[PDB]
Amino acid sequence: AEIDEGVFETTATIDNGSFGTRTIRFETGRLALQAAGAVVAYLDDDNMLLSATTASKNPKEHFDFFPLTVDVEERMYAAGRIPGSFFRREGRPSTDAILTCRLIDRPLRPSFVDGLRNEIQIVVTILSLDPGDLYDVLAINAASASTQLGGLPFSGPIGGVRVALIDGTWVGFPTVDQIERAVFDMVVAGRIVEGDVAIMMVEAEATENVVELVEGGAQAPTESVVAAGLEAAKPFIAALCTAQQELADAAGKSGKPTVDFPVFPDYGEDVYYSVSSVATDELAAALTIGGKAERDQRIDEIKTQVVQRLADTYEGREKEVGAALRALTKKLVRQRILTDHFRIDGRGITDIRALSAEVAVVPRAHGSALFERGETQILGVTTLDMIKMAQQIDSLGPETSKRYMHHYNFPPFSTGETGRVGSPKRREIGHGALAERALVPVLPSVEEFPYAIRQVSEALGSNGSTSMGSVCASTLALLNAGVPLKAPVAGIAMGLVSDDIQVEGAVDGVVERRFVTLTDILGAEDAFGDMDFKVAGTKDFVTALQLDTKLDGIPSQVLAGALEQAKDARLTILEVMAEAIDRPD
Amino acid sequence: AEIDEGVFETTATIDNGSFGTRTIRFETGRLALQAAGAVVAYLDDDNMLLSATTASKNPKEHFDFFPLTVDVEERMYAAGRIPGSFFRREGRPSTDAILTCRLIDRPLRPSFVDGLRNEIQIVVTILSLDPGDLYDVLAINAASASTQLGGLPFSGPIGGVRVALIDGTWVGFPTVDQIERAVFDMVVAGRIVEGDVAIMMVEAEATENVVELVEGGAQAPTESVVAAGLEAAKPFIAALCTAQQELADAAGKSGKPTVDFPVFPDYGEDVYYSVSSVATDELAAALTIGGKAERDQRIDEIKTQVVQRLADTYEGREKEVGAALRALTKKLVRQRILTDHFRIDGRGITDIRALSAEVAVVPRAHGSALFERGETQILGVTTLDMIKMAQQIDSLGPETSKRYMHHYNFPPFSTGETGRVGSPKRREIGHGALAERALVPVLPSVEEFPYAIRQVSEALGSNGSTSMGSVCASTLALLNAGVPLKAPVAGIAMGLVSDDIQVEGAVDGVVERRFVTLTDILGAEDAFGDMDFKVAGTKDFVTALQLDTKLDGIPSQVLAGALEQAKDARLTILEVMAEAIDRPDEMSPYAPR
Amino acid sequence: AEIDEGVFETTATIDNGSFGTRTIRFETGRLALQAAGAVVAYLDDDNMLLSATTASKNPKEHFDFFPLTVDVEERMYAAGRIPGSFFRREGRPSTDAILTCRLIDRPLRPSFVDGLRNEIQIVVTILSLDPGDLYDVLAINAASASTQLGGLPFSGPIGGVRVALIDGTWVGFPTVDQIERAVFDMVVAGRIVEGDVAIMMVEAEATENVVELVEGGAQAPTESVVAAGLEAAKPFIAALCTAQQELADAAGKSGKPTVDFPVFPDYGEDVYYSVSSVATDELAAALTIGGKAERDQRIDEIKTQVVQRLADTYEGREKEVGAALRALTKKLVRQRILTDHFRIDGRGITDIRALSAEVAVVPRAHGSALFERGETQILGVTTLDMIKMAQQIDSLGPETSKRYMHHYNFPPFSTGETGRVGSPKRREIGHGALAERALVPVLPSVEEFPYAIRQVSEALGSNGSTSMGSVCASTLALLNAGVPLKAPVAGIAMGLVSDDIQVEGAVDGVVERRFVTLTDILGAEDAFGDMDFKVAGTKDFVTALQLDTKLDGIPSQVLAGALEQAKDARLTILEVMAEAIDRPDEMSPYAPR
RNA sequence: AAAAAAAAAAAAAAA
Ligand SMILES: O=C(NC1(C(=O)O)CCCC1)c1ccc(-c2ccc(NC(=O)c3nc(-c4ccccc4)oc3C(F)(F)F)cc2)cc1
Ligand SMILES: O=C(NC1(C(=O)O)CCCC1)c1ccc(-c2ccc(NC(=O)c3nc(-c4ccccc4)oc3C(F)(F)F)cc2)cc1
Ligand SMILES: O=C(NC1(C(=O)O)CCCC1)c1ccc(-c2ccc(NC(=O)c3nc(-c4ccccc4)oc3C(F)(F)F)cc2)cc1
Repeated sequence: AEIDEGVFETTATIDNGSFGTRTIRFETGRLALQAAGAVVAYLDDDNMLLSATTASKNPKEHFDFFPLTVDVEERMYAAGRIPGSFFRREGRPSTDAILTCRLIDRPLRPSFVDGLRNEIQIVVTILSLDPGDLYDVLAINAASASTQLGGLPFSGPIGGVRVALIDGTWVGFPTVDQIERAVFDMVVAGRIVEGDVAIMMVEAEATENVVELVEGGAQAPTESVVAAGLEAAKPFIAALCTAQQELADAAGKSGKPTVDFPVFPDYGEDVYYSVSSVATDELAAALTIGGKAERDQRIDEIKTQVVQRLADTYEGREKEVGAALRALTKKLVRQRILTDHFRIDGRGITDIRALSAEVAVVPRAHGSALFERGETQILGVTTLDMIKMAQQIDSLGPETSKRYMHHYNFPPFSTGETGRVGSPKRREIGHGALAERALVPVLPSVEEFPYAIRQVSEALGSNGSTSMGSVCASTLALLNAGVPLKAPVAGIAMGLVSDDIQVEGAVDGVVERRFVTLTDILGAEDAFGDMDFKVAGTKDFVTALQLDTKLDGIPSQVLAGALEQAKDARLTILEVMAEAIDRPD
Repeated sequence: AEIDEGVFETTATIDNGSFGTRTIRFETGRLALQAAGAVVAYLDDDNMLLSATTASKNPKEHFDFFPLTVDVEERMYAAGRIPGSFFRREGRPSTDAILTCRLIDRPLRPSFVDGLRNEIQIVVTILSLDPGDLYDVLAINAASASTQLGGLPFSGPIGGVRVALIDGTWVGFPTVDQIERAVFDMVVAGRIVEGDVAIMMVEAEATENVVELVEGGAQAPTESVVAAGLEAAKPFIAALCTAQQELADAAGKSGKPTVDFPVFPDYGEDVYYSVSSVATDELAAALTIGGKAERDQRIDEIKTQVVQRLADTYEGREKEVGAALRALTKKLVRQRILTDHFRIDGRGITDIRALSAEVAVVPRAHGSALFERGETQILGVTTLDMIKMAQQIDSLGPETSKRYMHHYNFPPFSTGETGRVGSPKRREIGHGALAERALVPVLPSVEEFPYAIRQVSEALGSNGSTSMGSVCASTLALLNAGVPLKAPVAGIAMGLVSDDIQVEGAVDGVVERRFVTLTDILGAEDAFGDMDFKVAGTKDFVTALQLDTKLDGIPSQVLAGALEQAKDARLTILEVMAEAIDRPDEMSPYAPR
Repeated sequence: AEIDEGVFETTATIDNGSFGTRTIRFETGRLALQAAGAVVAYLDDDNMLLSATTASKNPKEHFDFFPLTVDVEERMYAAGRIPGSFFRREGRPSTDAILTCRLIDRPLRPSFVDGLRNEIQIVVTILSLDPGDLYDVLAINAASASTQLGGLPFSGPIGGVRVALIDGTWVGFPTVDQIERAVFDMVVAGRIVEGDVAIMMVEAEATENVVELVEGGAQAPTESVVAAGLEAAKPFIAALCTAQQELADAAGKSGKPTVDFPVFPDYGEDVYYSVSSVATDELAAALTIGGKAERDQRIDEIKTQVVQRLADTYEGREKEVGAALRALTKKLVRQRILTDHFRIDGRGITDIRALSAEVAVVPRAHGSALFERGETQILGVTTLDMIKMAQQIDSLGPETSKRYMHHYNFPPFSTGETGRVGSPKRREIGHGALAERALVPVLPSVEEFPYAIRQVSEALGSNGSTSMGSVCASTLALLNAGVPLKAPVAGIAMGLVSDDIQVEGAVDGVVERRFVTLTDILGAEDAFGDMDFKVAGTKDFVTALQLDTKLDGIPSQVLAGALEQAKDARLTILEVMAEAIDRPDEMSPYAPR
């Protein structure tokens, strides 16, 4: 809709029945005209933000990864007050801004074509905010829209939404007041594939009032309820994607990429063919070696031997042969899993690594615990203080104080490396937040337990799924310190490997798609797998959920099976945790 | 004067008649003897500071620019107080220190010979400060003197001064009490050329009491008054330069530089000759397109073809080819302007770009505005709060609190680039301060309007003179929020192109300097021009002023014409702004009372 | 002892007679199993910490030094409370953490084989702390143990201990309450060589109550008392080293280094041989030049000549020839000192450089002073304020407030360099701490002098031992401000060069080892010397001491002589600076009352 | 981390 000369606008409607209806408006052609693409987004003519996308002129090939940057700028005048810091100006980004950056980055990063090396930056500035609303999902939609309008090698629009479960109804774009009446809150992002919605990213939690609401007659959030919520999110995502596509079509764009960006593939076809022909049997034999150290040294000497010949023939190109060896090893591992259902460490597909839990490991600490799963080792420590030591928060969001604080540390020596020790990175902030929200729903009220609580997790050894280990360790340490939890909580990380491998028959035209679900995946299995998701909760319902995928469709039965498998593992871990301690000390 | 063996001293006198006399003393040969040059500067026996200059042993020829760095270190013991921070120690530099660094850097940077690639650093430490005095101009003088004594490829001494207009007299080096009785105060820096003072840098503002003083019978600071003030600062600059030169002569130095520094020109002469002979006609034709996208595409194609062919011929030397192409383009643009009075975008020499102004653009904002000039686009937002949210200042200078705050932001996408988004840089601080001082003299008193005020400017699009756009946007947004200003304010930027071109005749000896003044310059005209002169004010008098120039002298009539043209442009912009809003609105329901 | 499958532990006992006995326990095989080495250390089953050591897979040859890194992580839950900062989380390291990092780094860094280029990182995390205990020395032991256990090219275990002098007994690992009754406190680190303890690192101070304790009848800490304290620490170090070695043997390791680390020597044998054969006599004569400027000019001429001669022959290698020339020049200077007792500047073995002291240099400062020793030049400034301006400290240690603060600044221009100016480095923190502790024992009580005191030292020129110069300047400036000190304090830096050379005779296999002690060493002498130590105090006893060495044994007579020589120099300097001021002045009118 | 050796329009990961 051309409201003005050069200005275009589109609208999408979210109908929540008796809970109301909301409108989202996208506008382009008026602000920030020197960027590659720019969009202004409105929610209910009271929430307003701007998103701009640009790209660098020259490729940059000293890097070996795709350089993408996302930034969120929260302006205090959007809340109508002056910043409280000593210099009266906005400083480093807050935790909410970092979490929003991660939410945008996770689904968009894999949507670009492989091998790109130009810098790409997305900046989202918050301009106006209603006190009872949340801006993160709106920001996701705006970032997608500006990237789409920028004429870059980007795979279609991406839509994001939040759904909350209130009195048996899934409500889209709920307010803070409505969230206070819900039992479960979930952010979902996806895209449209051949007329159907494919889920890409999920982040969900249980609310802080869930136990009381369930005692009043509400339905608890079990696995089937979560699946139903995922199904209910799809129509909203479809509507948002349609609005973005209409905006792109109206303001030209569509085709005519004009500027063409080069691509830098990891390796050439001939190098890969030679590497396969020379090392297929060596790698196949090596992967059958039980143990860790001997297998690692066998693989290392295979690498040094193979690179000693092909590099000389291919005129001093060792990175290409290394990449080809990585690709061949990954393919072999996937094929072995798909055919024999045999994992690299020898486990079955439903097996968990060796578990152990212990309490009272730091002499003067108020509470402490040590939790081990395979080579993953987490130490948790809890301290208690007067209620005045709760954190005071000054930001755009509605939160003003923080009674329970959780901090997560990941030192380089946990993986045998060296590196800078200093401020936490974005990934540490994200992992800490996930564990914190996993624990929030099981906590006594201020009236019955008037203390400020700080929990610290330190990853002393890491081989995959450190967040779930921190969840378990925090439950153990809180019990050891005498906090009266409503119920213990545990978590697990699951993986999925899918492929269209041949089935019983011939002709090679009867291939059917197959899926395999893996319990308690290692780091390598995450790197080589097709989907990974983490589940935490009690023995009655889920408290936290996180999922990332890139497949173009997942049958419902596969997801139901995966959720049930995760629940079984969670119960098995809860039994071992209870053996160490089963009531507050 | 050798007061002690190896120690030399020189003095300069500033005579203000019935307002008093002041003395400035330079000393060398006693402190910091391992630096390349070092000087101690005194003002009235009570203000004392130290300046030191050093240079790196080896060059960095892979750099594309001259790496000069300036640092100002404020010590709290200069005021007899312990720092108030949690660790009781000086931390990151304050806004005053950053502004002083910019003041030193602007005139000194062009004074070095081009092509230099050694690192040069200047550090100024404040040792003792009288509560009623300012140290910035003294610092400019000391930095110049230490660099002059360091035996570097530096062009002559530079002198800097402050002048304030009190009862029709321009007083040099005024105190805080004297400044609060003035209507205008201005900092000027220059050098001596063929026995006359050439002005290089200017920074001026009207005071916060100007309206009340003018109502009481004082003369308002119009254009002619400001020009007279510029003329009155020259004798002081000459005296300061003479004192510095005498100090340099006394302590040896002067000749025999001893250390020789290499130079790295951007391109060779043969490369320039080839580029010219291959591309002159193509470039001349391309500049006639005058339609941006087509012109940009044509220039890019010409550049690609030339670099390809000349890299084939010269075996992979592309940087010099690019530099030569840029220099040739600059020469053609300047010649077109000087001969035919044609600009890049097809404007006359006095024309302003298309203007537009709008208010109430952010829904839950106390006031907001959008201001556009051709391709520069500024968004301004106002917020109001209780008087206790005023900024508390704990610096070395006399200021203790700030009722009105202005912050300026310049994101990378404003010009289509990618870069880091973080803490503001020094240039952002400078632009913000310039826009802030243009509005102070018009704000209402705290008794009438008891609120703290914060203004934010965001440069959504940048193609030249973003600070003047910030001034206009702040006026609009403040009016939209219900602040009762005394008068609206607006601003503009001006440019210059000059050279020695033979007048109609012969003998090649009648060559004389010729000047052309441009209104509302583009970014490219600033890059290829000879100066950048920003003027802001009301319809009655000027409120803020900033100038930097690289030439060796501008005739007074040229500046007078520039000021008059700027005033005409300002009036046009004010009329356009008033058409959009001409009186304060009602206060927003979301604001406090 | 294998308490559990794969878990080993060992114990060391420390017996203080009637003052009690303590135990230190080392454990491995349980925590942090992916690091190269990891150890847990316990003190009295109430203090607990963890240390981990890792190494990078590949070397890096573009560095010209050994990249070792040490980090100390203080966790606030070890004290059982939530951090007090706005974000409720631990931020940048505190001063105590930095000092502990340097205490670990000083003895361990020279203990690795030269030429190593892999990254080595050590991280020590504090897990549990008793309120009346100190964790720094326990951390030193743990870092040594984890490095030893990692199978790296590391020369044997290193032990560290603290001894405090109480009622004539040297107590090991004292508590805070016990230190409150001591006159002297000393941290010592060493290692076992051919069955005897060789001292490597010392850092010592006098307590804040020393004057009153000595008035009460205790013995003052003179030079002989400090020597006795150094002797009393050896058995504890031996026991700690033995426990570490037993732990290493029990858990395998010992042999089988497995991982081989390449080494990158500075120069080859042939390059050194040619450089010597072509430059021996040419450099020998240049060192006889008494003029520093002529000396360095000739030296750089010779370097350029040798470089341009030998670059062609060795296919171009400037770094190797430069390194060989450095080794040759250092060897020649050492031989000259050992044989003729001559120094670079022609001084005698006990001579001090020219001294000068002056007060009242900054006009408005409460007190100020300028101190010069040869080419070293320090400016000191004092500030006084209300007692509420004392620093408030929030950390693990028992300290909670800081009445006297000392800050030390080392700008790049003090050596004629360019560099970043801003937050201080670790070395500045260390030097400031040393000067602060040197002054603490001479200070009036709060009841007698109710003020907060801030002292700032600025190194305007540096050529060697700026920290002792800071001590002298602080005494002068404090007297000038009117602070009633109990006695003045001065300091000096000393060097020692040792070697085994032939004695008058024949056979050439009867060489004997000799030592030469140097007073007030230059920077070059420190670079080319074998040991350096700094001593400060009054005319009656020592207040601070710092020592670093790598020799495998020092006779007691040599050390006694060195201490006496330092005392003589200190008395001479005190006499010189009493001429400038001998009693406190009247308080400045600008200071509060 | 060891050591004396800013000017201009031009973050992802176990690694
Ligand atoms: O700990 C973690 N924690 C995190 C968590 O989730 O919380 C913390 C925050 C996020 C992660 C983590 C730990 C380890 C990994 C990992 C991934 C891949 C490989 N890669 C191989 O391991 C390999 N490389 C080869 C090969 C190499 C060269 C030539 C030929 C082959 O072969 C192989 C072979 F199959 F043998 F196993 C190792 C480790 C990831 C995550
Ligand atoms: O806003 C601005 N600054 C600030 C302000 O507020 O003021 C904002 C924040 C602080 C200050 C600003 C914006 C843009 C510019 C700019 C300048 C020059 C060019 N350069 C060409 O534009 C060009 N380059 C060529 C050429 C190049 C190589 C080879 C051959 C030809 O030709 C040409 C041709 F003349 F055509 F136009 C572009 C943009 C400057 C300032
Ligand atoms: O100021 C200081 N302050 C500090 C303090 O302690 O507080 C502050 C914090 C720690 C230090 C300091 C000042 C100077 C040094 C230093 C060290 C070595 C050399 N090096 C030569 O000095 C030399 N180099 C040559 C030569 C070179 C190349 C080719 C051939 C010859 O010859 C020679 C010859 F020995 F003769 F004198 C110079 C200065 C150290 C510290």
